[PDB]
Amino acid sequence: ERTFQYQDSLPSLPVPALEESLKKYLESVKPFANEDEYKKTEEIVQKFQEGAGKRLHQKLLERARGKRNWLEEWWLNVAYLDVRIPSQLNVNFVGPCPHFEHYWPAREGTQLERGSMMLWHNLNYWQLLRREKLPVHKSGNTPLDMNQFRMLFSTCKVPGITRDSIMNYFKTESEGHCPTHIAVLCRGRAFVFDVLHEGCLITPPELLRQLTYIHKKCSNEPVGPSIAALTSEERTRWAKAREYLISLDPENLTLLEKIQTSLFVYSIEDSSPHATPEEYSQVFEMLLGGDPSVRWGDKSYNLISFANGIFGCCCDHAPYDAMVVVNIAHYVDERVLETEGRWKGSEKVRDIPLPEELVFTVDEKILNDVSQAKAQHLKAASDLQIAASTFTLHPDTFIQLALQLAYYRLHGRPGCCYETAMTRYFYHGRTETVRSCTVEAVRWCQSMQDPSASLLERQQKMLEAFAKHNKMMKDCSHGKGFDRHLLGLLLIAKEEGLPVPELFEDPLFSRSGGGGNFVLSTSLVGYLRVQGVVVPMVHNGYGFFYHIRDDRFVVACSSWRSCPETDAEKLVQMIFHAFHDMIQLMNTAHL
Repeated sequence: ERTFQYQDSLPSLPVPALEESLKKYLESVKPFANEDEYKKTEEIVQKFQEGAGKRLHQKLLERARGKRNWLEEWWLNVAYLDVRIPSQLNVNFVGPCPHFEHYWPAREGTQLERGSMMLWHNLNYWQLLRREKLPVHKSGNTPLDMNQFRMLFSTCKVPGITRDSIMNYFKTESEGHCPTHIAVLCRGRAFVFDVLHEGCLITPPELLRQLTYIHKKCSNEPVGPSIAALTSEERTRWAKAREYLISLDPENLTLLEKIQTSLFVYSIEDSSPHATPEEYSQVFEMLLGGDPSVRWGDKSYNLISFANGIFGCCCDHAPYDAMVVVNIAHYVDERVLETEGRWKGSEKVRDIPLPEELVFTVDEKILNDVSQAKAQHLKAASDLQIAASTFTLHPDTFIQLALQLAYYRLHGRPGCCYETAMTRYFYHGRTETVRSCTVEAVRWCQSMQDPSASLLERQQKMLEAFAKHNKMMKDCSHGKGFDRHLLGLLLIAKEEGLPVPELFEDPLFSRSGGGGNFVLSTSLVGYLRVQGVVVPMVHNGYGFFYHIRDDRFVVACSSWRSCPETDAEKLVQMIFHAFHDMIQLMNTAHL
C-alpha cells in the first residue's frame, strides 16, 4: 500500500442542500437575537431561498460538476493568501516538541547534540514520504485525503502585492526529483547544505558537525543582515521589500529560491524558554514571538531549536492544517523514546561539504526595512497573552461544552465559537466550521447558573447539548455543514460581478460569528501528545486549542492584552472548574 494510492478514489467535496444549510444557519443565530431580529433574519433567509440564493446555489452545483473540490482554491485565497495582515504572527500555528516530557528535559549545552538527532528523525520521515511508505490514514476502512502531507517539505509561501502564492516543490520518487537540502538560520544569517551523501542520508554525527560549524562561526560575530525578519511583515510591505531586494542583485532571487525549495528551515535561537511538563507556556510565547532574525514565516515548516535543548515548530497555515505537523512531531517523539534520545549507531563522520552561507546583497534601505520588520513583529507579539496548563461523553464535545460554560461564566454571555471540523473524507478536503454555541449549550449553561435548577435538569440539558454537538461534528466532517456552503454562494456572486446578497449584511450574520467574527477560535489538536496554538480570530476574542490523553487534558489559550475584558489565564482556570462541575454532575447524578 502506497501513501497516495487512494487519492484518485476519493469522493468529491459535496454541496449541501440549500434548504438544509439555511435552516441550520437560522438555528445558529438564535442565541444572539430577540424576537424582532430573528423575524427579520427569518424573512431575509426565506426570500434568499426563493430567489437569489436558489440561483447562486445552482451556479455552485455547476462549479462542483467540474471540480472534485469546489472550495479548495477559494478557501486558500480568501482565508489565507489574500489576507494582508502579518501572517507569521497572526496566522501561522506554533507548538512545542514534547520531548521534554521524557529524555530531553530542558538543559543548557544540549542544543547542538539534540539538534542533530531532531534533523535526523525529521529527515527519515521525509524519506518515508518520498518513498510513499507513510501509512494511508483511514476511518475504519475508508481512506482519508493525504494531500496535505505534500506540503510538509519543500513548500514555501511567496508574498504578493494583493495575493500571495504557494510554491510546492515536493515530489515523490515516482514523480521526479525533490530538493535534498535544508536551510539553517543563525544569528541573523542563513546557511544551507545537502542532507544526502553517496546516495544515503547523513547521520546524526555528520549533522552535528554542520550545526556546530554554523553555531561557533556566528557566536562570536555580529548578527547578520537578518533578511528573514522581513517574512514577518505586512504581506504587501514584504512583497515590495522582496522585489526591491531582488532588483539590487539578480542573485538575491537565487538565494530566496534556495530557502524556498529547502526540505524545511531549521532555526537556531539563543533564548531559553522555561519548559517543564508542568509549566511551559513560555515556549509558546517565544515561538510566536522570538527573534524574527532567524525565522522564515513563509515556510510551511520551520523547526525551531532553543538554547536549553528545547524544540518547537512554526508553520504557515495557508498550504495545510495542523494535523500533518502533529503527525511528524509525534513520529519524532516516538523515535526519541525508542532511542532514549540518543544516537547509538556509527560515530564515523564522512567527508561531507561544509554548510554554504547565503549572503544577500543589501543596502541602507533594505536594512531599514529589516529593522522595521523586527520592531513591528516584536511590538505586535508583545501584546499576546498565553496560558498553557494540564488538567489531571466524547472528550472533544466535553471540552467544547466546558468552554461554552466557562466563557458564559466569565463574560456573562454566550460566546460565538468556531471549532474546526476536518473534511478529509473528500478529495483535498480541509476544514468546515462547527458552531459550538448552540441553543442547547446556552440552555444548559443557564441551568448551571440557575439556583432553582435540579441536578437532573442540568444533567438532562447537558446531555441534550452533547447530542446536538456530536450530530453537528458528524454532519460537518461529512460535508453537511453550512459555513463553507454560504461562503461559496457569496463567492459565486462576487466572482460574477453580481452584488452581495442581503443575508450576509444582516447584523445577525456577523454577530453569530460569520465573516470571521468568532470570539472563541478553537480546535482539537489530536491525541498524539502534541499541542499547538494560534492567536485569537478577533481583538476581543480568544484562541483555545487542546489535545486529549487517556488520563489528562492539555490546553493552550491566547488573548490580547490590549483587550481588558479578555484574559487567557482566567479562562483556562474557568474551564478547569467547568470540567469539574460537569464530571460531578454525572457522578452526583448517578441515582
